[PDB]
Amino acid sequence: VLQKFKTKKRSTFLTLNYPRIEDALPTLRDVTVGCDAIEVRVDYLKDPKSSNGISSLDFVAEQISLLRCSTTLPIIFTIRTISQGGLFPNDKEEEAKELMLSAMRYGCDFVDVELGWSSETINILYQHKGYTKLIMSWHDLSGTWSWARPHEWMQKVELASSYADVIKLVGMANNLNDNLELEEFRTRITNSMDIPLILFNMGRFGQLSRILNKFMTPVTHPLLPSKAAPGQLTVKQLNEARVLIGEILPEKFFLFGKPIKHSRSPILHSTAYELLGLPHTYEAFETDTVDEVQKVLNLPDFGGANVTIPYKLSVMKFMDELSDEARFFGAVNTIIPIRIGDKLVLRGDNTDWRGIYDTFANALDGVSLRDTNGLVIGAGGTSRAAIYSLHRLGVSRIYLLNRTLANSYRVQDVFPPDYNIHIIDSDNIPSEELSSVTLSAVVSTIPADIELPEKVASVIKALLANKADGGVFLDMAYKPLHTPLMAVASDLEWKCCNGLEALVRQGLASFHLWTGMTAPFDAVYQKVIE
Repeated sequence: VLQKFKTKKRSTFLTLNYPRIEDALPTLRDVTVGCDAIEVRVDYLKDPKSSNGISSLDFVAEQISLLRCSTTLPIIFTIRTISQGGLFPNDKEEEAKELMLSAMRYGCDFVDVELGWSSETINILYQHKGYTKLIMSWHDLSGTWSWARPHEWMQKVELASSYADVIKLVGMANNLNDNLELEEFRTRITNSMDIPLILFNMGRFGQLSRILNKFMTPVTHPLLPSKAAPGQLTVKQLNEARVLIGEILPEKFFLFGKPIKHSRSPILHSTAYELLGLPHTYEAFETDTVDEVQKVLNLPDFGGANVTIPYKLSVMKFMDELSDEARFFGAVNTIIPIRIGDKLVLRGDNTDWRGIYDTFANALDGVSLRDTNGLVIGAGGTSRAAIYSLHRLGVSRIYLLNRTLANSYRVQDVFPPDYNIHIIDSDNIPSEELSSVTLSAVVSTIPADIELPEKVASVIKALLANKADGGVFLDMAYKPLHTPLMAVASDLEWKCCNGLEALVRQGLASFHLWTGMTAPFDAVYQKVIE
């Protein structure tokens, strides 16, 4: 989790500072865009039952879990005190310690531990850390601790190094020169030590240093009630700034295939750049052979490319590496360039399955699919991704339905014997086993412009009746937009998703693999459908 962040070029995290996590939930998917983690500023939370001024353990815990049910992002648990720029009283160390211990007990990924707390308390928190990583932090609100002559900073590093998984040092900038002295300091300390370091100056004058701090920079978003500290930037602003100073360079992205004339992938990715402050372009590049794409892959400014029909298999030729999924499904839709130095390495990945997986992940709310029953309909390439996706989400019985047994068997035999696949024969229908089968997830991968034979439709109708609360139906076709089966399902009260949603989320996964950043589904979807 930290190792992920360390080998990543640039990480950021959101300073979530609502008074209640309930207030965050409606727009949470928009405000976390581009972030690798979420800091819950515990000092900003307001407990309705308090009367001593401190959030109770029960409350803070209800809040933290409420958030964990709405996002998979790692969490940073931060109690920031008054003299470090937050709201938590400095005199109340025992109450802070109690809170931080609790956070480690329910598996927060990180805890911010201020170097103003007693060494007794710091040690006790260190002794109980478990898997939680400690961020040892100090903030110089005075702006008097020089980075060029850093006696007081080095005392703090000394104290922190006994305990730290990460060290966070934040100055207050009086002028440009303070940001420059800070970079000198960054170079010197980083040579002499290998605990990872968050390092910048707050203040409007400090903004350069935030931009240059690559590892775990805090960011905010316009919908949050306030900045956590002076000079703080949004993700959009942060990228915009990094582009303007020459840190992030413009990159050309592409779509290979034929016909691609009418692909809406360029609008999808164009929109994503615009919402994240990135300077990239994305272009359809239709070719008659696959071999004509090789000169594109070698452009000095090539940032990646999607691959659609008929080149998902024939392009694999040019890859040096494959992701597990690309190898397993024997197909590439996402080409990722990696400059290890002056060597180009091309990595093929496949996000087609992510269209399925990520759609369910978002459509489910609280509902976990661990130990539930699913149904996949169809036997093409997409059905295989659907089976993998349902399995990966924890479905313990994956029902598989087709016109013929041989079709279902071909698909089944890709996976091992204990992959929870249970084939249904539409001829010899085992009605009594199926009567008691309550489904939580369904995926149709078959064509929508053809009405089915009424011996298969009959079975689909019957199974869809038996439905778990919050159960989700997904149709992978978008032609028509509202399909025959979707109607059947919707009348039976299923939460329904369409193939355009999945297509959009495939693209977004590709975008994340390229830029290191997520993009918001809603606004990107609104421009694709236009």
